[PDB]
Amino acid sequence: DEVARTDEWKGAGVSRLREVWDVQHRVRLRVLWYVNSFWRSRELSYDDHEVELYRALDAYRARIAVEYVLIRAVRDEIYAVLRRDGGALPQRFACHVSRNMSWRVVWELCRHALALWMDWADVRSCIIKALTPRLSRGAAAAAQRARRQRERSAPKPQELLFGPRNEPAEQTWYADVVRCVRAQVDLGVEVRAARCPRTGLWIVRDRRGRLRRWLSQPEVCVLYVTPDLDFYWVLPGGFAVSSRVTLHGLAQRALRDRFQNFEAVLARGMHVEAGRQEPETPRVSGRRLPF
Amino acid sequence: FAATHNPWASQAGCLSDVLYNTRHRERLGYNSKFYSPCAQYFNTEEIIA
Amino acid sequence: MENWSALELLPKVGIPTDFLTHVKTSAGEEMFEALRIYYGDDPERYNIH
Amino acid sequence: TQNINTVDMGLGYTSNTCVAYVNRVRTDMGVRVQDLFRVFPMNVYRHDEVDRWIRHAAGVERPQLLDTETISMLTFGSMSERNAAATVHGQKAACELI
Amino acid sequence: EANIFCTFDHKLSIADVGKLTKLVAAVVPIPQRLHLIKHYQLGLHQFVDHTRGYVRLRGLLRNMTLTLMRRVEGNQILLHVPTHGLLYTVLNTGPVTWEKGDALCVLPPLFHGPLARENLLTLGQWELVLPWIVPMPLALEINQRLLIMGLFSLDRSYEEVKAAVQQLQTITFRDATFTIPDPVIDQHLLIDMKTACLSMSMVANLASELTMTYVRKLALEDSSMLLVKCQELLPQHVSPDDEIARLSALFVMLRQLDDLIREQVVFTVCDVSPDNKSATCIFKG
Amino acid sequence: ANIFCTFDHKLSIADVGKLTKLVAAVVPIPQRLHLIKHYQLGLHQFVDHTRGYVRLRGLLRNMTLTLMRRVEGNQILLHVPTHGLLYTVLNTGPVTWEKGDALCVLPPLFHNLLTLGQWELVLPWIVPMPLALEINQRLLIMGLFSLDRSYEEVKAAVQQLQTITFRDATFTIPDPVIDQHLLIDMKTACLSMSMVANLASELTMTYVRKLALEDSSMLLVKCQELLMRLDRERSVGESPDDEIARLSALFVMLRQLDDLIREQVVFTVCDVSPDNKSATCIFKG
Amino acid sequence: QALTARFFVPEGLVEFEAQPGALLIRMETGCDSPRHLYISLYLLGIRASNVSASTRCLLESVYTASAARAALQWLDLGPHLLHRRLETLGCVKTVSLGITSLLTCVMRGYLLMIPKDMYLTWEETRGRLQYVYLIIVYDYDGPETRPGIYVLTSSIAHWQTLVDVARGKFARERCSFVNRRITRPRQIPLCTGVIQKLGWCLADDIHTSFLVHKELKLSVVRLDNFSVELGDFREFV
Amino acid sequence: TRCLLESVYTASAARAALQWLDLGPHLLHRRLETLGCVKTVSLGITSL
Amino acid sequence: METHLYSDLAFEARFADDEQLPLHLVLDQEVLSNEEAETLRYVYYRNVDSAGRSTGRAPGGDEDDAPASDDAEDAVGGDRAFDRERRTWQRACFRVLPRPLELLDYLRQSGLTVTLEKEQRVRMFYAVFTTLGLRCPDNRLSGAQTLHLRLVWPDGSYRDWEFLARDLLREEMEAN
Repeated sequence: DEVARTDEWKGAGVSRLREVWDVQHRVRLRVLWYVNSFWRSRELSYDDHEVELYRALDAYRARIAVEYVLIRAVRDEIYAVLRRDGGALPQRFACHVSRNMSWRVVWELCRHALALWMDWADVRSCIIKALTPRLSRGAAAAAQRARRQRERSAPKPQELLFGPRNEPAEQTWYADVVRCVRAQVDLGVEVRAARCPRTGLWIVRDRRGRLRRWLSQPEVCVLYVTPDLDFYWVLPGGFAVSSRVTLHGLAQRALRDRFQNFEAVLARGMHVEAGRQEPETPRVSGRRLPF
Repeated sequence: FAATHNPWASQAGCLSDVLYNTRHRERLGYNSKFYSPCAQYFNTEEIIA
Repeated sequence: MENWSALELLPKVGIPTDFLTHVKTSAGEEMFEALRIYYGDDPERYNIH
Repeated sequence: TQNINTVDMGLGYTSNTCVAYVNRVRTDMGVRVQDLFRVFPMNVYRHDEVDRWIRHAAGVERPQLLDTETISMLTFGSMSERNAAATVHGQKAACELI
Repeated sequence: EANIFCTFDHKLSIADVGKLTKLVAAVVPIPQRLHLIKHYQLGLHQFVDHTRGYVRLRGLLRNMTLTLMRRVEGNQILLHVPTHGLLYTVLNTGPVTWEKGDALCVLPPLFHGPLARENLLTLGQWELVLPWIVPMPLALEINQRLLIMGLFSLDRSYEEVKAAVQQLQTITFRDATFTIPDPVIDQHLLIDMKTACLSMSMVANLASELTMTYVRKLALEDSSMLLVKCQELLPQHVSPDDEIARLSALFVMLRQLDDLIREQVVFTVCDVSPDNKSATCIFKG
Repeated sequence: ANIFCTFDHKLSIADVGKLTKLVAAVVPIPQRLHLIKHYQLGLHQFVDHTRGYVRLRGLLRNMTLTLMRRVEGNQILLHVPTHGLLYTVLNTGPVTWEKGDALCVLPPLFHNLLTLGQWELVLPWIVPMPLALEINQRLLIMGLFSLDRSYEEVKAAVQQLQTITFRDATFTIPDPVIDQHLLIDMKTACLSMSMVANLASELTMTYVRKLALEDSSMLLVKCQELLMRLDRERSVGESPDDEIARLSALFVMLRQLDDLIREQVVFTVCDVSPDNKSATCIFKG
Repeated sequence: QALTARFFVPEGLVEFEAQPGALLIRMETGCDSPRHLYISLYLLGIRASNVSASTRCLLESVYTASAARAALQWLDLGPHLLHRRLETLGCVKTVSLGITSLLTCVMRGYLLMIPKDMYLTWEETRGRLQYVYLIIVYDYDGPETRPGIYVLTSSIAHWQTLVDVARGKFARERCSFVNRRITRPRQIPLCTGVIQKLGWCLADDIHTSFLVHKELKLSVVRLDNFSVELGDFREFV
Repeated sequence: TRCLLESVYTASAARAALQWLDLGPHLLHRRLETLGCVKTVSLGITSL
Repeated sequence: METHLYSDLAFEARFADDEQLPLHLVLDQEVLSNEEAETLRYVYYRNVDSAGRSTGRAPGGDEDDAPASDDAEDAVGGDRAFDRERRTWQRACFRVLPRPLELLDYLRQSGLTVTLEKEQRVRMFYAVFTTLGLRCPDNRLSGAQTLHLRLVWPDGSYRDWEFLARDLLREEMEAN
């Protein structure tokens, strides 16, 4: 007689049903422990040091602390740019504004909006969703190719006529919307901006050209980030604060391990070529017999 | 039965190509009213055709 | 394309035709404008719409 | 085989028909309800035993899977529910809305 | 039974009727094998849907019955399925070069090099796309290459599989050019990979104690070009009746591994005209 | 499907009297050309020293296997058989026939006074299918035991296997290897055998992993368990381009085997005349 | 066009075979005297696996002879190698009675009584045309040997897709096959199953009826207007 | 529509006129002059 | 059930190349919603070491701790760090049972001879089945290691759950 290993594994049965948690105390999960697994026959030990746990919690503190030290460096850049211009901020956004209105209240409302935005920072925010397309696979090559293409010589008539022909007035930003009076900080939203060609200012819109109308309201403020690390803090009245988001205080591998953009792996119902229209999802559901 | 008798003249993108192929000559700009008797041996844009 | 069935069924003029090359050589190299080479025995001329 | 061609010589409508006299009704004109479990044999509930309870509470017996592409090209249709033993009224149909 | 008909729907212009009668004795598939049908069942336009699957398309094409067109007399077309063994004739549509003696098989149409893409018909929405008649080496290599696209596709990213199918999608056949349109993975491709994986592992298990080192001893003692080119990709008991039974099991596993790229002989030529347009194939369809 | 054959060589009355006993025998020809010389008739135009048996069998499956019908003054009328018709074939093979035996055609290995001047008159063996599969099996084993014949028990093993057996039929099947040098067709056949065995054993360990990230069948995990026992016996036995080349090599050595794997039946016998020199049969195909 | 031969059947094998809906199957035997027996398909059901209890006991009474005893002995001579000896011969056109009876067997053209345990399909028999096959499977859930024989009636004419959905329906047999290979490193289990067609029939010519021999009845499914075509023994895993 | 009709005027004269239109210190109304409609074409190389 | 034993035998299989040990696991509706389970494609695992980076990197250190330089051409220093982050993740097995079920009863419908010390009746609404592989290069297991789940949707988004390896093996490791 020769009994197979899968027969003993099936007739083994689980010893006991354990259940554990995570660090943040958010997700519990249940773990089996089979008796005839090869985990028993390895003869391994367990050395739970205390300073190893200390350094592990230090590395965990760094891993949580990536985006939050990025947000605090953002806030330092807000205050630094507000000081280095002396507080005489410029207007960079197209909005009809008045003069016969006391602007004493809007500065206090902008400070309160900054404080309430810093009260409600989150992993679903402006700078992280602006950094994720930069963190992609071919974003560096596309960025340097855009750098080489924005810097070209004068168009000679020889290459103008007989040479190959030449080839983006709309940008897809990201925004954090703070509602100061009702105290509802809206965390992360897409927005699409353009240069309104009557003047040299910006206009923001939704996915259907809706012309986002919060900037008329004195109750709200917004933060804009672009995929070229630009920073636009906007209070009502169209006056803005423009700067660059810093990254010198962050590790490269911290940005890699925290929010790296993912590139796809092949599976069923997916085209071998990329950039095509896909078929339906697998969707093994509890509505159908599994056919 | 040599593959080449003038490597400055028989390769794509050579000296006499960029001097005498008319497709390369349009990218440099020239008097099209001038006649060049060498270009009839270098107009591979239509020798293929 | 023309009605080659009209070329086949209608009466013709008997001509002592001769040209310089072989017939199939002049056919495969397209000496003329448009040609039509059925090779066996087509039944298409016995269908009239 | 006689190929027969026709040419309608009228300019507009030239033939006027009319449904004149009815004699019988082939359908039953009943109220016996169209079972949706037959026309959607894929839909099973999430939990198993409440589904078994519902199938027992109705008259449908089992959830049946649906045919794949090659056999549906090879067949013409499903034709699932067969003839009952009592036919004294004709064919029936009654579906509804909510 | 055999002589079937196809009732049409539209008025018939003389250009489309001329295009139809120039397609006498050419292959068309039918789904249902009935007596009279509508025009929607003719060809592959009903069956095709883009971004759904080439492998599903050949799967549904593999079950259809073929027919040959002759004697169109307006508003219908007498189709005739061929009986087994009797010699019939075929006018090809696809630009695949044939040779006398070579067995032929059906395939879905694939994207051509120059992409002539004559629809052969211009109607409301039902065009007439046709399956191609392709000989054994080209069909066997394209089924092999699609299954290798399958077995190479999994556990991989887009980049290496794209750089590999840029070479792998190009298939020539006697100085022609072709490309495979839509190699998208289906559940059926996972099915064929699972059967091929079970077959190759079962081949791997029951290998003997001299078959596993035959190439090793052969590359030791002798030397040739195919010897080194196959070597680059790399007794005690003698009871040979056990090896008889062992290679019998190996043979049924080999035919099972071979019959996941094999499509059966739909035709075999007996006489082809030297314009590669009409031939006399002795098989059914 | 009547084929005339002629002879540029002279035929005396003794020659045709030798010929006329072969009134209906299975003779192969390359193609269905109408009036064909006898140099294209017969297997003599393929058999040489450096070609061997397996190349000839690969040349058998694409030829047409017609039947002699009559003999005239200087022409031979061959009737090419078709599917459905039955024929009275005279036996040429050494093996006896029985009722219901699916039959196959094989090259003549060793075997009556039938010749022509510098042209070997040669007809293929007709055989029952079990002896056909057994003789391909035995000849592949005898090809596998070619290079390793320095010992005695390998030579005694070949001596055991050189004698085939059947119902009252024992033959010495000839050794394909001579002076420790095999013919190149059988050498490449067993090379492909060992190559597909080694490639299976070296690639299924990665491909069960590459497949099993999907749904995991109990068949698949027992296949992996069988691979664990095989890897245990292996361990007691002691860049996309490489797997692309591995898969393509696997499938080309798969592709070059079906002429030794697939044994297509030719005849299916009916009521047999006694003395077993001839039989009525349905031709299949 | 009904191509027909005739064979000799002894006095102990006319049972359940005088009706036209029958199949003679040549089984190669290891003993030197017959070398083959022209057994019945209903004799293959006596060593089947889809059979019930009462279907077995009625069959063992009607096939009680020394010839059938030796036939089952040569069945148990080599297990998992039945199709190395099995050979179907179409069906039966006309039975002539006698001790050494000679009955005419149609093999091609136009001229089937099947017990209900061996006929099954995965369909609502909705195909206009249907194709019948001989599907045997070798099974090793039993500790030594389980041969299970069926006839099959599907609308799929093509071979590859049919054996694909068949191995998708009989995958447990392949699980048992690899389990037998891992539990016996010496035995050589040859094939998972055998596929061999038996022509085509029509859907409206399928019924269930009453076959009686020697006052022994059986509910028998029937394919009335039959047609025969022998695409011979293929093997699938 | 602009990307369409730039894919049809890819000869030298059209793009030469395009370069000539946007070069001087003037607008188009003192650059162009209207004549009317064309009805025939001879269509050699130099047309009429 | 039919998915855990595969990677159990597979981590027994490849114990020569990498020194890996399995951890079979099931997850309830508390982890993720049912619409997050009915379309979920694959799972990933990472073993992040105690006082270190990961186990997919080089053994002693790597070059990717530099400041990010606030630019685009060297925003990640090149795609080789992208390839490194693709390398540090490995793919695990996956099974979805989208029916409400009793786990002890589900294993009892299989041939699994479960012997529990107490009838802990766990009743969730769907059963995903996967196996995290945490490793130890030496044969001795440090109890300060960290395991990193990764669950990715076909859209591309993800929610990385992660946990240390001390509450995991505080009892069963001591039960050997």
